[PDB]
Amino acid sequence: GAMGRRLGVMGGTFDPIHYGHLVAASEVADLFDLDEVVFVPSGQPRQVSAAEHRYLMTVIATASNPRFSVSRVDIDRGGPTYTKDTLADLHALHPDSELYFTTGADALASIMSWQGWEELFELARFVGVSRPGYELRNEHITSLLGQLAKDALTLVEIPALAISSTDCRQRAEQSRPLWYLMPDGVVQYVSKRRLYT
Amino acid sequence: GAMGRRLGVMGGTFDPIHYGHLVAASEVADLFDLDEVVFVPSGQPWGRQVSAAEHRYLMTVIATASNPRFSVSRVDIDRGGPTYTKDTLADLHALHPDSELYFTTGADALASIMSWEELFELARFVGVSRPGYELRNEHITSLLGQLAKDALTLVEIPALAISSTDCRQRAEQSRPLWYLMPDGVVQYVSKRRLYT
Ligand SMILES: NC(=O)c1ccc[n+]([C@@H]2O[C@H](COP(=O)([O-])OP(=O)(O)OC[C@H]3O[C@@H](n4cnc5c(N)ncnc54)[C@H](OP(=O)(O)O)[C@@H]3O)[C@@H](O)[C@H]2O)c1
Ligand SMILES: NC(=O)c1ccc[n+]([C@@H]2O[C@H](COP(=O)([O-])OP(=O)(O)OC[C@H]3O[C@@H](n4cnc5c(N)ncnc54)[C@H](OP(=O)(O)O)[C@@H]3O)[C@@H](O)[C@H]2O)c1
Ligand SMILES: [Cl-]
Ligand SMILES: [Cl-]
Repeated sequence: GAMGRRLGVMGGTFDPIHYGHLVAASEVADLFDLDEVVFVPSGQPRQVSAAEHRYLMTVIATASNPRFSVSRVDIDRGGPTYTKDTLADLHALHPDSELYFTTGADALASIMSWQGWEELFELARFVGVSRPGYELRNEHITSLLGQLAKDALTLVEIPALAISSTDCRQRAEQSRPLWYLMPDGVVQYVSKRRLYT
Repeated sequence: GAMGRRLGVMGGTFDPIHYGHLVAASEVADLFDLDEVVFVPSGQPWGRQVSAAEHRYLMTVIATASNPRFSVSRVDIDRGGPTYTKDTLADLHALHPDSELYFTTGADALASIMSWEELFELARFVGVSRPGYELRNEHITSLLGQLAKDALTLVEIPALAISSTDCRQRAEQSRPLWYLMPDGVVQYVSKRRLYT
């Protein structure tokens, strides 16, 4: 892009993926002049749907966008997902790109608290996304994340993240419509495979 | 439908239409077992600046085309003059004489319309709101009064966090509209340079 080779890495369980995630990816790509956003469904952790389901929904959701792709690195590694391993794996595939690891602000707080912050900032820049008013509801998480990272971490508020996977699962459970919360292909996957019933 | 012959009427300016509106229509259709939802772009408002009616019509046609349960009506944009919901309802009642009409719009707008006794004989009213929406006091008391009497329904729609105002701002700021609305609407806004 305008600032050199840059790759977004959208880490999440994606159970299910929804337009909130897709809007967040689009926003972060625009904000940081990213060339591509790679969606990386996380390993098995509630019990999340089987990995292949979450992979396929993400493939279906992102297929039409030339600037989105999906990586199996976390689901195929085996065992729990450590963001250091995700980033190590993607650096090896894209050694000439700066990595921008993107996930929910709550998850970013967990990653940074025990994963090994200093080694993480060697591998990537970090982007935490949330619904608006995150800083107001989480004063101290926000300021602590800011102190640790400085220029390497950025928090971004996305109105469309009012759409949550938790709400989508409940809608599916209750047979309420998922139309226009996610692509029809994902609505149908959820329906066809009976995911949250 | 299961609760009777029922038609949703989604009233709004739709400048632009976005997934929040489509989600809201889908939700209200489910809650009330509506057979179909008719989107009715409003007439030009009577210093508020709103895209030409044909643009708002075409965007709403593009956005709803693929859904068999959605359609778009020109009654308000073709009537001439300012839009009075009583006229919208008279026109639609004439076109769909056996349907009970469920007029659905933003909670703010539903409160504005109620400055109503004869309107409530013509349709059932549904206000849709985004989480955390802050109403002016005059609208709060209006809505409280009718809720107190079970005379209308309010429904929270998380996807209404997506707003037409924020869409126009994104377009003005050259920020992406992808996944906030269908691609055909993103492209319409772009091709016609709507919010420059
Ligand atoms: N020690 C570690 O390194 C460690 C620990 C925990 C998590 N993680 C990583 O952090 C990422 C997030 O995990 P998770 O989804 O399981 O967290 P989570 O606890 O299910 O999500 C926390 C919040 O973040 C949102 N969210 C998650 N991923 C998102 C994304 N990419 N874009 C926007 N919003 C997102 C969630 O909304 P939705 O439910 O709507 O998605 C929720 O509001 C994954 O890559 C995971 O591997 C790493
Ligand atoms: N005297 C009257 O009879 C009278 C007076 C005023 C309004 N109205 C009618 O009220 C309706 C709304 O008018 P307007 O669009 O000009 O109001 P508005 O002031 O542009 O909308 C107020 C709020 O309602 C939301 N909204 C509007 N229509 C919506 C819909 N169908 N579904 C979900 N959210 C919706 C808007 O969000 P977005 O910006 O994201 O859409 C906004 O947050 C129209 O049918 C209009 O004809 C009638
Ligand atoms: Cl006119
Ligand atoms: Cl009829």
